[PDB]
Amino acid sequence: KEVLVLWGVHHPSNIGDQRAIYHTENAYVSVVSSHYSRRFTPEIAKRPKVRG
Amino acid sequence: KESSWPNHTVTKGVTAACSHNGKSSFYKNLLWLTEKNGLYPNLSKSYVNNKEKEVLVLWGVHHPSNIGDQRAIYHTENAYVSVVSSHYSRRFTPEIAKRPKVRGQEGRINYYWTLLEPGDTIIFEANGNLIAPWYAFALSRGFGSGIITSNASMGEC
Ligand SMILES: *[C@@H]1O[C@H](CO)[C@@H](O)[C@H](O)[C@H]1NC(C)=O
Ligand SMILES: *[C@@H]1O[C@H](CO)[C@@H](O)[C@H](O)[C@H]1NC(C)=O
Ligand SMILES: *[C@@H]1O[C@H](CO)[C@@H](O)[C@H](O)[C@H]1NC(C)=O
Repeated sequence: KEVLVLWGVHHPSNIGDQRAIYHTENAYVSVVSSHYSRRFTPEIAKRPKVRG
Repeated sequence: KESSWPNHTVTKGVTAACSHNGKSSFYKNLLWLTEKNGLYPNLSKSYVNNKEKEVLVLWGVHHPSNIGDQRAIYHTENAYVSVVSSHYSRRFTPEIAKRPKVRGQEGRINYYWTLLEPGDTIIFEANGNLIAPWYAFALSRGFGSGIITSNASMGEC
């Protein structure tokens, strides 16, 4: 049968959090299949709070 | 214009492609910022909507034709522009390439817009290449209106 797959990518607010949680500055996420291909890079910025 | 950018010059962003009355000029709802005293420091600007209406905001990003102009105007090589709000987020990077002239110009400017809901805030951050907003619009909605295409004259009817 067809299978539905879901995932996510995290974008932190400051570089200190990025370094504290992932110990890297230039991270990437790659997801590929037979007819699907994509690459993601996080973006660090200060944003208005939504749910805090 | 005269109180928002203490650092950066606001009086030199004119071009011959937008000339008016034989002199170089620019758009009247947008502002072209440039280096002051040989520096282009980072900027940060926020606006909170308190007009109880939707606000239409417009900005732009500049793409020069060679690295010499980029270095001479912004004193940087890897610039970025970030625009965020409660439900909007985007990042822009300039691209340097040689292009056919259109109105005598080999560079480009890309134009972007968004709608801001009442009580919301919008933040701009930039390393360079930013054409900042100057004027915005608070919109009122209605019924029975549209845009038509015609060459008929106006009458007293
Ligand atoms: C402009 O430069 C001054 C340095 O005297 C600095 O204090 C100020 O914060 C700068 N402007 C902005 C909007 O940060
Ligand atoms: C301007 O932005 C850069 C990029 O993060 C930063 O390293 C620099 O410290 C900023 N300027 C000042 C005066 O802090
Ligand atoms: C207006 O446009 C129509 C078709 O677009 C044309 O037939 C007509 O001649 C035009 N009128 C004038 C006054 O130019």
